[PDB]
Amino acid sequence: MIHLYDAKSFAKLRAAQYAAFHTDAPGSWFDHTSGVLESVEDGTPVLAIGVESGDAIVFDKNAQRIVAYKEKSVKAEDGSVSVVQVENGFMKQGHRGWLVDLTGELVGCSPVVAEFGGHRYASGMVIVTGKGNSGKTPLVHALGEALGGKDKYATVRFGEPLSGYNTDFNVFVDDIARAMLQHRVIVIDSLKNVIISRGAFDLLSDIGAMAASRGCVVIASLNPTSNDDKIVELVKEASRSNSTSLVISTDVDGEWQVLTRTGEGLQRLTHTLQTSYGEHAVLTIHTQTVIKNDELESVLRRL
Amino acid sequence: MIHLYDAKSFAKLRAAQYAAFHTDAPGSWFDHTSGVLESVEDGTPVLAIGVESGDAIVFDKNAQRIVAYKEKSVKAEDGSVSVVQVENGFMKQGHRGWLVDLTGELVGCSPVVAEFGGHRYASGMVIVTGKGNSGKTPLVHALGEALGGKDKYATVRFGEPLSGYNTDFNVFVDDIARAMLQHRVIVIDSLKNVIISRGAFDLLSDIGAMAASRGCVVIASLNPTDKIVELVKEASRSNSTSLVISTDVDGEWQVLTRTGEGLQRLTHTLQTSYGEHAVLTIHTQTVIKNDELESVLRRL
Amino acid sequence: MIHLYDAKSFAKLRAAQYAAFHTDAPGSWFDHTSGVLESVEDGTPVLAIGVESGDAIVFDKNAQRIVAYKEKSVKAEDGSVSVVQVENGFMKQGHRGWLVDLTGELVGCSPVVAEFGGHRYASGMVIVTGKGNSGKTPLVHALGEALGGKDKYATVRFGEPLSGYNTDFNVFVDDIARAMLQHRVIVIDSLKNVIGISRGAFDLLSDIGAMAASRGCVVIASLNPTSNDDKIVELVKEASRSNSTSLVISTDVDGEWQVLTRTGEGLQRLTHTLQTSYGEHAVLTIHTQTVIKNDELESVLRRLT
Amino acid sequence: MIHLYDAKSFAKLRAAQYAAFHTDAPGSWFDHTSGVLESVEDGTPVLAIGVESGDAIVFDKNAQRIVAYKEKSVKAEDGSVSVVQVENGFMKQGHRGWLVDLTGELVGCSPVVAEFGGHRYASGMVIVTGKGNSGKTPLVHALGEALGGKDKYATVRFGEPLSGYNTDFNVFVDDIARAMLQHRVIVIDSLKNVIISRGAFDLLSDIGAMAASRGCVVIASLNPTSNDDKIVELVKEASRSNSTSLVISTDVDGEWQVLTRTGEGLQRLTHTLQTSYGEHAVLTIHTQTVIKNDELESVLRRL
Amino acid sequence: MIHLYDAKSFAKLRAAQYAAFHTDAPGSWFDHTSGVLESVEDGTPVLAIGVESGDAIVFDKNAQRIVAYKEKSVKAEDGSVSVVQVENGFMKQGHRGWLVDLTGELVGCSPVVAEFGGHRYASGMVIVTGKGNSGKTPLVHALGEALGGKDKYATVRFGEPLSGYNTDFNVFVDDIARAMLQHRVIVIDSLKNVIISRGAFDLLSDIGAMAASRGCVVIASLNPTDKIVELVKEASRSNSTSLVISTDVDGEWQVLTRTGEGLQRLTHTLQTSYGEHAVLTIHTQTVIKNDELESVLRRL
Amino acid sequence: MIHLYDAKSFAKLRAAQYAAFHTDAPGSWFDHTSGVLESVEDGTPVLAIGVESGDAIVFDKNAQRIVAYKEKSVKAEDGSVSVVQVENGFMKQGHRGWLVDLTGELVGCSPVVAEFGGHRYASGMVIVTGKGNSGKTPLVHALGEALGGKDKYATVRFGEPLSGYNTDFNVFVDDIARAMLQHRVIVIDSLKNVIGISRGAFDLLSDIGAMAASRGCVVIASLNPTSNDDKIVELVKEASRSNSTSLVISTDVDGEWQVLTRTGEGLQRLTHTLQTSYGEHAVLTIHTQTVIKNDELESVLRRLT
Ligand SMILES: Nc1ncnc2c1ncn2[C@@H]1O[C@H](COP(=O)(O)CP(=O)(O)OP(=O)(O)O)[C@@H](O)[C@H]1O
Ligand SMILES: Nc1ncnc2c1ncn2[C@@H]1O[C@H](COP(=O)(O)CP(=O)(O)OP(=O)(O)O)[C@@H](O)[C@H]1O
Ligand SMILES: Nc1ncnc2c1ncn2[C@@H]1O[C@H](COP(=O)(O)CP(=O)(O)OP(=O)(O)O)[C@@H](O)[C@H]1O
Ligand SMILES: Nc1ncnc2c1ncn2[C@@H]1O[C@H](COP(=O)(O)CP(=O)(O)OP(=O)(O)O)[C@@H](O)[C@H]1O
Ligand SMILES: Nc1ncnc2c1ncn2[C@@H]1O[C@H](COP(=O)(O)CP(=O)(O)OP(=O)(O)O)[C@@H](O)[C@H]1O
Ligand SMILES: Nc1ncnc2c1ncn2[C@@H]1O[C@H](COP(=O)(O)CP(=O)(O)OP(=O)(O)O)[C@@H](O)[C@H]1O
Repeated sequence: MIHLYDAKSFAKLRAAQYAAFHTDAPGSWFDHTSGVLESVEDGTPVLAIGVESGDAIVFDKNAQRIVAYKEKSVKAEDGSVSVVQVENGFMKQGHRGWLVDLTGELVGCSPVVAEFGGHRYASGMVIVTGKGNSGKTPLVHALGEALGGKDKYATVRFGEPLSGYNTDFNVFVDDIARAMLQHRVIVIDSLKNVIISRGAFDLLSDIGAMAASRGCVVIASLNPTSNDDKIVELVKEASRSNSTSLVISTDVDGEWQVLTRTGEGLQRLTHTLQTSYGEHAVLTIHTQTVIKNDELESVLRRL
Repeated sequence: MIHLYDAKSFAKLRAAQYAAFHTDAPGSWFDHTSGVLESVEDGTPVLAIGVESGDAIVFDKNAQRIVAYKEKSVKAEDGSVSVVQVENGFMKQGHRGWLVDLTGELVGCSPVVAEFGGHRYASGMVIVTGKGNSGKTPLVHALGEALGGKDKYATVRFGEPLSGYNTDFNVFVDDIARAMLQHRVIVIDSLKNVIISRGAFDLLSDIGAMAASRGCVVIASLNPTDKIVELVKEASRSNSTSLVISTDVDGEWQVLTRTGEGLQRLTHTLQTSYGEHAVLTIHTQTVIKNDELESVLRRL
Repeated sequence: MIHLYDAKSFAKLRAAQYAAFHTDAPGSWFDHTSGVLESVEDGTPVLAIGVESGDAIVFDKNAQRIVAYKEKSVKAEDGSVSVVQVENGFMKQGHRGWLVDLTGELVGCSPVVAEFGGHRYASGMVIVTGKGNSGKTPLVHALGEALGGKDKYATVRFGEPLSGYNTDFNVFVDDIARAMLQHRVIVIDSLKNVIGISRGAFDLLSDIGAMAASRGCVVIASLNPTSNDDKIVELVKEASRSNSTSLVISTDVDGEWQVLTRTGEGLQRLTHTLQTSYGEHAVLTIHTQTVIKNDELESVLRRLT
Repeated sequence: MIHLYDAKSFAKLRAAQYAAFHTDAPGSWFDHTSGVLESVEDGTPVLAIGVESGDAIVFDKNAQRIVAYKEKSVKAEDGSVSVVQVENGFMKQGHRGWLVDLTGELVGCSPVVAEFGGHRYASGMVIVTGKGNSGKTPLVHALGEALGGKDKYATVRFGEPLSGYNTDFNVFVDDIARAMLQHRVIVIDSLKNVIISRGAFDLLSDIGAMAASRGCVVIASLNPTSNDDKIVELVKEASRSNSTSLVISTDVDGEWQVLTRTGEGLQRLTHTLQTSYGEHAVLTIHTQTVIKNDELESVLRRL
Repeated sequence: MIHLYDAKSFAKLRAAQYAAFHTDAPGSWFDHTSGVLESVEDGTPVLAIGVESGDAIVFDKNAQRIVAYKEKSVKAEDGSVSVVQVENGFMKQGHRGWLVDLTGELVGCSPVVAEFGGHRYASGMVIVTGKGNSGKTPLVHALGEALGGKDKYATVRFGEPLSGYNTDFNVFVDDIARAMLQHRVIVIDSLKNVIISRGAFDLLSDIGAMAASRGCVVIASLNPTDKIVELVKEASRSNSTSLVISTDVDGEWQVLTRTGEGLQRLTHTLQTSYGEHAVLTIHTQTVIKNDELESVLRRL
Repeated sequence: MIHLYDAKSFAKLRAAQYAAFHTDAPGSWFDHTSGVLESVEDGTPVLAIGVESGDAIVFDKNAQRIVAYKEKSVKAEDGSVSVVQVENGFMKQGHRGWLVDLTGELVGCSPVVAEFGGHRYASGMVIVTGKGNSGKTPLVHALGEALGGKDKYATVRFGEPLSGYNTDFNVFVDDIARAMLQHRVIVIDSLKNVIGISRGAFDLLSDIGAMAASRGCVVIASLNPTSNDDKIVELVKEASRSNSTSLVISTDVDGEWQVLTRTGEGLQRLTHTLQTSYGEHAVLTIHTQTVIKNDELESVLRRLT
């Protein structure tokens, strides 16, 4: 919905946004949105995600796909009406994203998902990318474990020529929806085959917002392989503006920079990570400064 | 509709256009068009806006979407017939834009929306863009508050990877229609994901006119993040009523304002600074030729 | 239809074409085609114009849109059959353009639409374009008034972020059809969003000049060559060079414009210079025969870069 | 249909092809094909031409469009079957081009259409093009009159912003079909708007063959306007390989080169034309050498 | 179908492939496949070829087009089922190419089609191309006559602005199917208009295999008249069984012949001259590596 | 499905992945997945592969195509539901790839398919490519024989102008499905026409490596990088780099090839050099662990220019 502001109510939002990343307990928002989802009466649609064609599939609170659902109009506070209808396993009426309000007046936030090694990490989508010899796949699994903390992280596998990997986009989005519905920390390996169909474009523009609203983090690997001049800009656009955070490799092997958006129209934070391999290629991450736009664009130009 | 002119009736229009920006009370036009919308008998379509596919959804005066509406033919003054029909939530007959006449003979104007810091600002669409370190999002919220004045401004959020942001274009246009139907000052953050579907092209070409006719202002951020750059330049140059663009110095912005159909564009400079929690404050008439304008556009 | 010629009948056509621009009374052709349209029995389709999709809408002599019309076959002189059918507000059979013969044997002309400041102006489409500081919008309104003369000119507004401007292409073509059906002098502001591409937009660019020249009316359209994208500027150049009957283009000096006029199908293009100035409330006033070769023409077009 | 050859029957074809251009009386072939068309029983389809969509409209011997026609299978000599069917004004079965055999064993010819100023001109399509100040429109009308000789030439008008000009492609092809069905010399002004829809591509590839088979000549103006690098190659391809003859302007105003294909796999002929204007811009053309491929490509590179 | 191999059965295939080009009598394979086609019971589909849309038309052994044919499932040796069905003149089920097995275990061959002037020529598709002043059309007719030998060659004409030339792709493929069904040596003039529709892409990828399986040769002219040049190079390099290309000297041509699946390509030089009425006469084993091959292709 | 991990269960997966390539018996995985397929009750869909249009055809355990199959919902361990439905010979519901779980918790592996000349080779797709004079076709047949070992290898032929070669994409994918369902070692000659693009072709390139690695079979495909068109060579590089489990590429010296093998999802790539020579009738014979970094890998890929 839309929101009205004056100087005073806008100042409050800014303070609340600052708290959502800087002072709230890590994982709080996820726990809150879990409660909201749990309170939804059983069978009610909560999440719609776009399939390859551009149509959408719909899930309930238990991550069960909804095949049929009678038309149902819900009137919001501001007067706006949201209608949801499902027929033959596809969304007839409604929109992509969260079908129940998980956020209320608390919008434009990057809810803190976890704290590791003295740094706070944001929910939403984290893209892991860059060039050089530093491996993406070992990093995303290390990050998934680290941000998981006490909790296990979920792995969605997609589009690699290895055993057990799904390569069908429609199964991929089904896995993602379920992961965001049930887990705080989610790893995607990889985002190469989405990088184009309507579903793929939708996913790139939707997933960051879906995750930030949930309070979960989606850690996606994206190897910038080809040199074709239009596709590299799509990698840069996904890295710059479709991701809540960016994790990018550097000139030195094992070393990564983390760039974190802290909130709608707020300054982006940067910190450096050191890593090393243990037995069987398991990577271990070793244990606040702002960044301007020219520094940001300088980092993007390494891709 | 079409309009006929001779020297005399054209001279009157020019005078009336000049007044609509320079001498009319700020917010007047919005208040007038509010009255026109309020006088529309209940259930009559007033606004149609294009969805992603290129079809259109239709709203009444209360910003309620119309699912069904019997065919209805209205004859204009010039003899042209406008037919409106809605079925299954979509426009069967009609056009995108305002479905009732908000303007009459008063066309080609940039109705003054507000006055702030000694400068008059135009209704229609304002695109906030540019490169460098000056932030777009804090500027649009500061501008929304400033032009709001006594009134609260409306915020439409779209296409950012942050909490509560809608990313579905069809919800986005629903929010916009409602905002223009009910509020004088409107902020859009951001216009990146529209920058391509039929709906997106329609919106870029429609929204400035929709807003200028209403007397409301739509302040939209557009971070120019490689040929599309021309689509950013075209949106900035010719699809926006005003342009707010960053400069070499951080916090400093130039405002370029179209004052009317075939009139000179005005320019003024804004200074800004941040307070607590990254809240931006804007500190408190010269014409610009085309070569100066194109020089400004070439910074994008 | 098609036309047969020998040396003699072709020479007559050339003479008649020369007269249609150089010696006929200004506005004559418009008055003649008005009479032809008026003689059409009521309800008969006269004009079809393409909408955004590429389908066509159809109008009668009174500029009323035709929703339904029984199939009807009309045999021309050369033996060619033109069938017209309309159903559910769209053309089922027929073609875009004039559905009745307004021209007969008199084809390939640029019928003189008006005379102003010692110069004759052609009917058809005039594109007003160019770069520099000289404003397009004030010029088209000044030209509309000047060529209007005793008559008011019609203004079609399209695709600007200002009050009352329609931005829907299908309403735009409805306005244009009505304008050409009822008025000799017509202003379009602006032609940017058609250059911004749909089937209707391509059709309009290729159709409108011929529609207007056949009517004897003039369509004065502004076209600001904004973007530097290398394919779109050629579409501006192509519209200026070959889809317009006349070209009005700005120069290095502010207020000064060159007018390039096609006088007839295989004929030399004429050029003259206009001076202008602003009065009160930004009202522009235009102040009061030489041929041009192709290399001079292409030289003029290369300023649109 | 297909044709079988040995050394001897192939040598005969070559001789017959040589005669069709060099020794046959000018206009002979047209008169012969007129007789063939006249002998077709009334109502039988003779010509199909593609409309904008790529569907085809069909005409009888009198240049009357056929709205409906029962399915009808005709067996050729070699065993090949040609089926023709028309329904709702469009071709259901059949092919684009001539629906009756106008040529028999006499194929690959450029039947002489006329003789003017000591030079023989070929039937088929002549494209008039080039850059510089020499006007295309006055040249095509002068050529139409000259090759017409005793006969009037037909003018098809298309795609110019002048009075009486049709701009609808479907009317354009209707005019062309009628012109080729009834007249030996045909002028098209202009071929700019076809230069893309299926109909336009079809027309460019079809018309030369349609005309050469009829023994009529189609003289089409084509101003090479824009500099866009793919469209100029389409102008070059139409000039080089879709036209039977090419008439192209030179460095000197009023002077034109004519390049004529004399037959399937035969040498191309070249000659120079001088012109001048009389009263009311009427152009007058003033009154055998072979050309190799490198000379031909050199001429094309002026476009 | 698929084939299984070990060292021994693979060695046999290689020997049989070598013989199919180097030692078998010229024209043998054509005569054998003629017998196979003749033994097909009347009305059974034998060949399917793609039309402009990408659908396929189907022919019987007599080169008669099949309008209707009941669904019919044939089980191959490896267990794979081939179903053929035709309805309303188009293939409902099946595949493009030969619908009856003409080859069996004998696959990957270039069956010798003829011997002329001391050189053996392969069946399949021969593309005649190149730049310079040496004419393509006279060469293909000379080659058609020479490889014909005692037999007349068939000429398919397509896409030239000359009398009697068909320009409709669907008639073109009908002519080709009939030619391959009934004749060993076939000339196509020209392959320019196919060089894009689904049918055209299909034909380029299908025809070489169709011809090599039949034991017939398709000699196609292709004048390389700006990126499509790669489509000409790809057709010349990998879609043709043999390549005949002009040289720096007029009348002189190089012939590059694939002798079999994964075998070395052979090269020889041809001299030609014109007689009366532009009739060309061709005057009367060395391997070539890949770098020499790519060097030849770079002249296009 | 999705998998949950902590440090400990992730460490186990890594160890199991290492074993799947380095210590398991060659061909083991194939034999295990054969058993899984054999235990599927008869008539149940096991494999779906995309045809030219982008629709999918479906096969049972015996490599028989399924024309019709009632809707059937199977619930996985994680709660995710997989529905399979076939009608009129095409997949109505389901996904491309394996329709039964062949892998369980054992994912991200490169199951060892064979051992030859002191080197272990991975299952999945091997692309054989490169420039220079070293022949692709003789190499793939030599590799098929060598990795076959005691077993015959299957040959799928596609898109060459030689006798008996199928050129229809829909037959090609039918052959491939059957090959992977019944044989451990599979040769494809060639992969040029799929790079020559339809939905089916794009699907196949992105699907086949995973299909094969999951089965424990190896698909050895030749891919001659012919044309110099700048977008198509990147599609060859992308297929070689990221769509293939292993890469076999020719070198400056004739007969010599480099083999680059992915050992597992987040693991180091291995490299070794092969020498070859021809015997009688052009039969190629291959003569009888070092890791490679990314910059060395990209250096190898840049030879395909
Ligand atoms: N123990 C170890 N030591 C050093 N480097 C290692 C390593 N284990 C893995 N790596 C590196 O990690 C990389 C593997 O991950 P990535 O390259 O980022 C994605 P990928 O597995 O190559 O799939 P892709 O084909 O989609 O790129 C390898 O290039 C390898 O060099
Ligand atoms: N207190 C403060 N002091 C200085 N700069 C600040 C600030 N708060 C925010 N900014 C600047 O404002 C910018 C944020 O606004 P935008 O220009 O719209 C980029 P964004 O919206 O965050 O990402 P996007 O371009 O993907 O939408 C940042 O570049 C940041 O440097
Ligand atoms: N009184 C006056 N004196 C000098 N110049 C004037 C003027 N009134 C108008 N102009 C000039 O006329 C121009 C307006 O016309 P144009 O710029 O050519 C098209 P536009 O109406 O601005 O729409 P566009 O900019 O979206 O294309 C202004 O840029 C201004 O410089
Ligand atoms: N009497 C005359 N003397 C010299 N040149 C003449 C002439 N009459 C006509 N011309 C030339 O002939 C040309 C007109 O024909 P063309 O340019 O070849 C096609 P066009 O009429 O310009 O339509 P186009 O817009 O499609 O190009 C003019 O450029 C003109 O210079
Ligand atoms: N008697 C002769 N002496 C020398 N050259 C001859 C000849 N007869 C024909 N030629 C050459 O053969 C060529 C004709 O064959 P092609 O190379 O196929 C070109 P085309 O088929 O005529 O046009 P196209 O490329 O548009 O198909 C001409 O270039 C001509 O110079
Ligand atoms: N006995 C032998 N000695 C040396 N080289 C041989 C050989 N047998 C085959 N070759 C080489 O192997 C090559 C054949 O394989 P490739 O060229 O790599 C693919 P192809 O089978 O030719 O199909 P393509 O050319 O359409 O891609 C020949 O070019 C030849 O040089």
